[PDB]
Amino acid sequence: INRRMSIGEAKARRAKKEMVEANLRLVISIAKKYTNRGLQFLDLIQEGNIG
DNA sequence: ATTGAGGCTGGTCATGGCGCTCATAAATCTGGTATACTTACCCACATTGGGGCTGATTCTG
Repeated sequence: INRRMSIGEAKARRAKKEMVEANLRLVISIAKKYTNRGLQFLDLIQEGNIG
């Protein structure tokens, strides 16, 4: 049971990582429009990645 | 140098606005979820150090 659920968790983590790497572009595109509101572009894109 | 009274040393009785403590409560402060589709920003000097030559002593075919 332990290693089966470990394999399942690893598969889920891989799929989620793939989704995040695919949608990084959308994150950047959304974060483009808040670059002049007292926050850095890198901070904005990191918050977008978290979201 | 005594004994007859005033001024002044001991404690009575609460008294009274102040401060710490309890409790109520609406305003203030935090966390949370939204499903038509949106995918790569915007000057002049002096000195030391790194990298590319430049021979110049060692070895070679």
